[PDB]
Amino acid sequence: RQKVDDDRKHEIEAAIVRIMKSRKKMQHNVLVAEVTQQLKARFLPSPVVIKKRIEGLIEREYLARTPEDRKVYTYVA
Amino acid sequence: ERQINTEYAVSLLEQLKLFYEQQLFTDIVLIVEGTEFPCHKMVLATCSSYFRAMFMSGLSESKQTHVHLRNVDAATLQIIITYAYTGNLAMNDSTVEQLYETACFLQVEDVLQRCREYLIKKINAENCVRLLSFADLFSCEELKQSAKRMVEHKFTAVYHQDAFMQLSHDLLIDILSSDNLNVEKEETVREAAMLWLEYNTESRSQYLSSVLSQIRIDALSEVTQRAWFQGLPPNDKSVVVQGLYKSMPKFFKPRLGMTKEEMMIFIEASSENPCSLYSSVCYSPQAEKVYKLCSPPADLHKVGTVVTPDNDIYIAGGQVPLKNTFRTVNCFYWFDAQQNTWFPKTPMLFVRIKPSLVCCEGYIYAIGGDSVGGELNRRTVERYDTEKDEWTMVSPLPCAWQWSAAVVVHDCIYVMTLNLMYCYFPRSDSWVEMAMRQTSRSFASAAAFGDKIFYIGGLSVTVEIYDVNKNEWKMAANIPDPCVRAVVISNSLCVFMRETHLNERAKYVTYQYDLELDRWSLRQHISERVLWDLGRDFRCTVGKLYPSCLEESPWKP
Repeated sequence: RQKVDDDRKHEIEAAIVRIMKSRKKMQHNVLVAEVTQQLKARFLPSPVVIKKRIEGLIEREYLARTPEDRKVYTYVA
Repeated sequence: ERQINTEYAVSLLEQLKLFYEQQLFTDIVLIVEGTEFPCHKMVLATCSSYFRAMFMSGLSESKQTHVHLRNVDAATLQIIITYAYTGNLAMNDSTVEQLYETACFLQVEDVLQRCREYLIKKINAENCVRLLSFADLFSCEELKQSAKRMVEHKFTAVYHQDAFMQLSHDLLIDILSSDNLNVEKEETVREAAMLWLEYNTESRSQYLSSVLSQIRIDALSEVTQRAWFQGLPPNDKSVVVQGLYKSMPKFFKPRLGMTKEEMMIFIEASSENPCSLYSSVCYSPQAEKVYKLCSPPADLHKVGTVVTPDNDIYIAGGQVPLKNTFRTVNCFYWFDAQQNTWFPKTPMLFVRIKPSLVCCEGYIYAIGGDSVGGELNRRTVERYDTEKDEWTMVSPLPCAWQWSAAVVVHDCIYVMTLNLMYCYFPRSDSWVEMAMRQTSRSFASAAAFGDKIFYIGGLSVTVEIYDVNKNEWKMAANIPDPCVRAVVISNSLCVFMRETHLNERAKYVTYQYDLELDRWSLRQHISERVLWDLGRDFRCTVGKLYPSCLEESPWKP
């Protein structure tokens, strides 16, 4: 169970870093709909889990996703 | 009579301006809430129709050098005085109301007409009901009418304007009782009349009853009675009696906005009248009739069309013969859905040939179309603002393309060329590379049906379907020198094609295409008894029109 929870973590994170590198920006909940539609026939959208995990890569260079300055995301690598 | 002004009238006005700014030969001063305005009586008499009587009538003002004029703004009177002294107005977009207020205050006819034109040209989206109440307060039939129609058109789509609540009865009666309501249903005006009587009742119960009657039996057969039992003041008996009267009399008749038939607008048709170059006509899918439209410029051709989600028609660019004893003009126009005319708008900055206008997020995007040709960056795009009424430069195209097509899918800009496609993201103002087609075809157009782009034709019958969520190009089938025109009819993908052979006549027929079947089923064959030949450079677009306002195109079967 914990192994496949980690598997779902991997899935969502990879999906985000690979797709959003050429997609839009989420003022609040815009790109989460897309990342859930991409993983619709994979598993459960798990809103709480993905919301808790997208705000961890914020302080990790790639996908800065500045929480307070949620108006323009860094389109860099 | 000889009234030469070469270096004489301008010199006289410059001398008057010099005497004014230096405060010379002044004999009258205006006191405006403590502010002093020394000026002359001659200029005030020749400019304003009130100051002439202020300085002619032998009352108190005649000898009064220090006249205390009130109920006038300082900046407005200052700009009026400087316009009288130099002829230039230089009006902004904010102080137009108080300017007209004080222009009508002094009956200054020239600046009155100027501000009237500026207001009649600037009824864009929001100040409509506000300037309508303005023209109602200051009786201005010219402004009144344009504003009336503007409200009949847009008000019947928002019916929640904060300014719309504060309206005088007679104006509301004229608005509601008119047969120009652009509403596809009869309950919206009912609930709109209702909310106009949910903010003010009791003391305004008379107005409540009046508007209720106005709604007519069509919308009187609703919850109107129960809502009134809920909000009526107590101890009211005759009011229920007069409300019960409104149910059977007063000529229940159908409205006009319900006649929003989804039709097929065509341009540059074979003028039924010989040497006439081109004409703009329409086709009815359900009524099976062919209506006509008036040419926007009546001489200029090679225009591009676009239809906003609010069913609006626009025309940009084009070329007109020089009529010396085809020049390109960047003019802009808009089609009236009721008056069957074309009101111009803010022209473009570059004279384009066949511009491709695309609507997205409430903005009009004109992609390519021979902007000037000699650009340093030959690939550029100019967008339009439907709210601010201005043109805004955006990120230019990546590559220079000719005979291209552009559509809008999922609130995004998509332009298609020979083999390449670029998604302009309006939010980030950037161009992201998209998939490339394996076939190189030009002189074709694309349609934005649902979430899939259908690039049809090219040189043929190439059916290359593209999806945004999948980002791939695929083939479906071949349609059974055809001129293809893919378009959306009744939330269903269809096509309008014409075949032409040698020593044969042209035939018009539209087919119904299915997504999973990959086949164009025979939907309807346009009979030649109602529609005649169109030509080669004709365009097609989907839009709702009114049959009563337009006129049928007379042509022998």
